[PDB]
Amino acid sequence: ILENLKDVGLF
Amino acid sequence: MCGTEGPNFYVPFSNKTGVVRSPFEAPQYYLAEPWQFSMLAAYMFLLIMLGFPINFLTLYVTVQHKKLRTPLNYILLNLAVADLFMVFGGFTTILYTSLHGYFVFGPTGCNLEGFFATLGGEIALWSLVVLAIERYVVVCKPMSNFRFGENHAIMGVAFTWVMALACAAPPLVGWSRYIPEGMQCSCGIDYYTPHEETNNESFVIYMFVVHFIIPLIVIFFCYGQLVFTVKEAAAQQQESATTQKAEKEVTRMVIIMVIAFLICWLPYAGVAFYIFTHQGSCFGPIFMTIPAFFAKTSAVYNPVIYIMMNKQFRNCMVTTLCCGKN
Ligand SMILES: *[C@@H]1O[C@H](CO)[C@@H](O[C@@H]2O[C@H](CO)[C@@H](O[C@@H]3O[C@H](CO)[C@@H](O)[C@H](O[C@H]4O[C@H](CO)[C@@H](O)[C@H](O)[C@@H]4O)[C@@H]3O)[C@H](O)[C@H]2NC(C)=O)[C@H](O)[C@H]1NC(C)=O
Ligand SMILES: *C/C=C(C)/C=C/C=C(C)/C=C/C1=C(C)CCCC1(C)C
Ligand SMILES: CCCCCCCCO[C@@H]1O[C@H](CO)[C@@H](O)[C@H](O)[C@H]1O
Ligand SMILES: CCCCCCCCO[C@@H]1O[C@H](CO)[C@@H](O)[C@H](O)[C@H]1O
Ligand SMILES: *C(=O)CCCCCCCCCCCCCCC
Ligand SMILES: *C(=O)CCCCCCCCCCCCCCC
Repeated sequence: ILENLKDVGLF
Repeated sequence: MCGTEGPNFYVPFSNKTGVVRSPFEAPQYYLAEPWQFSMLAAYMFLLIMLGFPINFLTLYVTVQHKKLRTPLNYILLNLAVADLFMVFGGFTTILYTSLHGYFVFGPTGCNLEGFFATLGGEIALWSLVVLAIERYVVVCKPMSNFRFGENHAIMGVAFTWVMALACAAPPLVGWSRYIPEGMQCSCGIDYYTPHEETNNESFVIYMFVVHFIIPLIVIFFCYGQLVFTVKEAAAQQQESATTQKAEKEVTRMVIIMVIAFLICWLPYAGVAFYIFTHQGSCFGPIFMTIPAFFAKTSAVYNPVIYIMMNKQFRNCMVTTLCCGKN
């Protein structure tokens, strides 16, 4: 789920 | 008997001494000293000096870095464009008029500067909403087999423009109106005068509900979930020091975004409401300026939070700012 945090600009 | 009315305006000063003049015709130096007009001008100068570079860079860097041109980023660019509507439509006009002591462009100008300033602020506003929806959709995955793609990002953007027109257009055509506010050097929605011929009463309710409450609820729900989802994951995966880090960073950022949103719009909503429910009370020019100082300053702080604190944009900016290198 970190992939999606990276995508979304939050991690 | 609190100010002075005329056809397209409301000056927050009693005309018992005969001194009040149309804020489209002559300096309002009885509302506030000239040095305070100059500080108003100094503040618009600061907002331009910071806001134009930050927001312009954001666009420029997107042109130079392929990796930034994804769909999840379109709404961030949309934000920066909106910040620029506020910079050129609002801030520059106001710098100019502040230094005359009044709204030299007259009523037509007052509609223009009000429409473009309001459109920008609203596109920014709804862009912060659409962003949270998109993140929630992508991370909480409230719909299985859904993939966020270009065609959606486009609707997201267009929806911000539709909603922002739904706020800025009506006062151009009879539902509320644009007039000079505060020190009368800028123009916005009439949310403080009851003006039956344009039905301000109901507009301010529509605004309060549709353009503050809905946004506030959508932002809180979407990000409440996001923080829930990520806290869940990390609890269920305490063996990943990374995932623990992620959870902390996401949560700090949500608190920042949520507090930031409030700082920007709570004062306008707080004031609209106090005034609506204290109709027999007198609100001077500097007090009507406070809501605006908070909202307009977001053309700087929003892109710090949303763009400069985003690792990708930041590295691209530093690269582009270091001539090609780093
Ligand atoms: C705040 O209060 C002030 C004081 O009331 C107010 O300013 C006044 O506006 C009136 C007009 O609506 C001005 O009247 C003019 O006086 C001069 C002579 O010195 C003449 O040029 C004009 O005469 C014509 O108009 C009259 C009818 O109004 C006729 O009697 C005459 O025959 C001519 O047709 C006109 O009288 C007045 O001078 C000013 N006074 C001051 C101190 O400025 C101001 O409008 C108020 N503010 C707001 C925002 O409304
Ligand atoms: C420079 C001045 C600007 C950007 C003013 C914009 C004002 C708004 C978009 C205000 C909207 C609201 C009301 C008028 C009252 C209820 C609360 C809001 C924020 C929805
Ligand atoms: C950065 C942009 C510069 C704007 C120049 C502002 C010019 C102000 O113009 C001033 O307005 C007075 C009214 O108060 C007039 O009496 C004078 O004609 C003039 O000095
Ligand atoms: C609308 C979104 C609401 C924000 C949810 C905030 C969650 C509060 O939760 C707290 O946040 C702290 C800051 O990182 C953590 O360190 C605490 O241990 C955590 O429980
Ligand atoms: C290469 O990457 C060069 C980096 C320097 C680019 C210039 C940065 C401009 C900074 C403006 C001043 C703002 C700081 C305000 C803090 C209060
Ligand atoms: C490569 O093309 C550019 C590298 C330039 C190095 C950055 C120099 C730092 C200057 C900071 C500017 C602060 C400006 C204050 C304005 C009021």
